[PDB]
Amino acid sequence: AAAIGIDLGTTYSCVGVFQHGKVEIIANDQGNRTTPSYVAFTDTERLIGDAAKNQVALNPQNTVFDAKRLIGRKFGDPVVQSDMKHWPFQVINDGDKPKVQVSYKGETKAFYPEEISSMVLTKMKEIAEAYLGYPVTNAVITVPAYFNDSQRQATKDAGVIAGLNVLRIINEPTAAAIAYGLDRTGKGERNVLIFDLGGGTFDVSILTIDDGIFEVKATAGDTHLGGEDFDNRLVNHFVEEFKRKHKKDISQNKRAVRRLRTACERAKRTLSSSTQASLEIDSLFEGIDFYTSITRARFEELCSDLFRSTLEPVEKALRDAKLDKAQIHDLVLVGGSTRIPKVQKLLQDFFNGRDLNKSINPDEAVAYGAAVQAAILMG
Ligand SMILES: Nc1ncnc2c1ncn2[C@@H]1O[C@H](COP(=O)(O)OP(=O)(O)O)[C@@H](O)[C@H]1O
Ligand SMILES: [Mg+2]
Ligand code: NA
Ligand code: NA
Ligand code: NA
Repeated sequence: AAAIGIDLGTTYSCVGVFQHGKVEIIANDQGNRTTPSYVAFTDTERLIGDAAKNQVALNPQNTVFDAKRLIGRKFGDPVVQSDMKHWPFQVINDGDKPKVQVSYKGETKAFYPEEISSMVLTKMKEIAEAYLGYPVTNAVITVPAYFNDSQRQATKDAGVIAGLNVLRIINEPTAAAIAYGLDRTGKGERNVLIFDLGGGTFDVSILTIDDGIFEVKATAGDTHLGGEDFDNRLVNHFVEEFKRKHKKDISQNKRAVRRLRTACERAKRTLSSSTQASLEIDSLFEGIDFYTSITRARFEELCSDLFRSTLEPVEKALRDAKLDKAQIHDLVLVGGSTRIPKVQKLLQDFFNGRDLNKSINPDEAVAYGAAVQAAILMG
């Protein structure tokens, strides 16, 4: 009866299980290997993952996400107060602690972030239970290296609320290191850089691994830099193309903007594999179709600054670790936004044409490690 590895992500989560000497990442019911960290509440049902993200445009007050920015923090924490302005769902104080308040089945109900995160974790558990054919009771769960003790504690609580014994809370970069087998080089000291660009957050972590033992030498990043911000540049481009091509400002209508956001996301992903993408939105604003397109290089210009800003934290982590570019043994790409060729290319130029570790899908890499370490901990 195997234990599972879970990446409980800001924007996407992923579950894996080690079976027969190899890691298996479990696709969700729509066949996706990651699941958005979205919970939605309606008059009749509670929805998690893809089904929850797919109705966001029609249910903004009761469709919850970004729980991981609240988890284990105080309500009066300035990070939470600032984040609250950007969400359409309500956050309330409940003696010092934030809760998310929504309508659900014709009533007002309020939930701690770890309750929200436990619903996400429950989805990940169920998907693994149908894949294996038995109940799952054990898991490793990942968290970012910067998480304080309370953020860890609340995430581990999220696990126990989902009916899991959490075997260990481990750092995301460590799990990605373990993915790539970097704890199983023996008597020998190796320097690893984890470059983690996801949906909401960019984290750079430098690790030193000695006899398979892990030391964190530096972390740096930007908790508000990720895939969504690139989506948002695409939105603003297409908003303005709409104001030229049909003479109307859609920026005020939340539904339009949020459906456009979704189409931009899909178009972004297509641009990692093709040099151009089409955007086809039936009845975007006041009956009017929006059909258009954009090149990769045009996308790259729109994001120029954001992509180039991923380098300042790499440099910073290297100074804080007191190493140079050259003394990194392994460069590991993690996070779904590292699929973007310009991001990969900038990093390569900066590390003097070094070949990059991407054999493991970067959006799965954390869960990959998590699953290996889960199985190790079961014995
Ligand atoms: N092929 C792709 N090209 C560009 N971005 C991608 C691709 N696939 C996924 N992404 C982006 O990666 C982000 C998801 O990152 P992921 O690492 O899976 O979750 P998290 O960052 O929350 O841990 C989203 O912004 C998503 O749009
Ligand atoms: Mg991640
Ligand atoms: Na993730
Ligand atoms: Na990230
Ligand atoms: Na992220």
